[PDB]
Amino acid sequence: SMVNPTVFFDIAVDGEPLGRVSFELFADKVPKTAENFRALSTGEKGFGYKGSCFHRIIPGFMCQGGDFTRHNGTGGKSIYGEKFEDENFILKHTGPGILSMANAGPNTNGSQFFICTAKTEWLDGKHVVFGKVKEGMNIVEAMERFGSRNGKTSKKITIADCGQLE
Amino acid sequence: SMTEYKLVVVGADGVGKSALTIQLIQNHFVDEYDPTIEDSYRKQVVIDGETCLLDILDTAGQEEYSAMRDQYMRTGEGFLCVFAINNTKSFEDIHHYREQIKRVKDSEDVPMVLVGNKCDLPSRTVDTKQAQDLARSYGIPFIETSAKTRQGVDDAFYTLVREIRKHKEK
Ligand SMILES: Nc1nc2c(ncn2[C@@H]2O[C@H](COP(=O)(O)OP(=O)(O)NP(=O)(O)O)[C@@H](O)[C@H]2O)c(=O)[nH]1
Ligand SMILES: [Cl-]
Ligand SMILES: [Mg+2]
Repeated sequence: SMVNPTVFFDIAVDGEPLGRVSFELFADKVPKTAENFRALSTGEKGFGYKGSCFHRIIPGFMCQGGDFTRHNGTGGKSIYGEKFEDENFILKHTGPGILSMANAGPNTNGSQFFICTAKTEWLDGKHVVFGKVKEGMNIVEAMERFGSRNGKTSKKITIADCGQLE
Repeated sequence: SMTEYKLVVVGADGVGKSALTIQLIQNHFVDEYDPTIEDSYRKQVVIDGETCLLDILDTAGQEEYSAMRDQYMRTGEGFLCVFAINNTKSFEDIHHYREQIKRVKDSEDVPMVLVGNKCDLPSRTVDTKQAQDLARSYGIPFIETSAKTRQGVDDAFYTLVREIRKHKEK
């Protein structure tokens, strides 16, 4: 893209490399939310996603991660403070690969995010969609197989490295 | 004798549904918060001299998937309705859970116990009298518990089994 940044996660399974997932971040339509994710992916503020876990993976729905503060699925923080407001609901959860913010109700965006593996239309208007998988959807599909009905993973799925691509 | 009871634990997020259940099943208190999607447990106990298997469904403190939450309620035989004594919103939510249970079971007489959890903490916002009064208006027992100290844990589940047994006698 000429306008939208691309970032990558190198995914690991119990420390062993699984593959790279890259994301287009929709800075053209959701700039504040896209910028948060970009900066957390480069670590340029001194904190971010590198080393954190995909703590909840539910096959047929989504892979959720991004808690680098409590490391247990309850935490996370943004580049703007602990939380920031829902920027807009222009984009919808239209299918596999959609990248969207996890939250605990209105205006509680931090760092946790999820990658859809199916259409999740019931989340429209409640979670801010801000990106999509560009390359490596097969890697997301591979991660999905480590999940379970209740989201607990059979092996530890981590972001072993991450950053921004040219 | 041996019987079996499907118990369903419901209530707002973070009130201690899972901590209460894990104390009953695993005899330890989890201080970390691990949010539930859904978990199920089985335990053989003896209550009033009568042996039974408890099938416990630990549900999430969710308000969005009420339709999905209805199948849980349909098969549940008794409900532990949990609030936290330091969370007024969780107490204000109780009547919604009871209305849901009554709708799904198609009955005004459903075995249930009101549980006021976290009684070990010094930050109470819900008065015992307020909870006792609500339980009296529903005609159901009220039990104060602490998953941390184990106070009332067995009492809450065993009382729910007694309520189911009383309902089956009608
Ligand atoms: N002091 C104290 N803390 C408690 C008690 N019960 C639970 N907690 C704490 O409260 C938090 C939430 O407990 P948890 O059992 O996960 O709540 P839940 O109702 O299952 N939450 P959810 O609806 O998300 O599954 C945890 O940090 C737990 O340690 C209690 O009796 N006393
Ligand atoms: Cl949800
Ligand atoms: Mg729970």
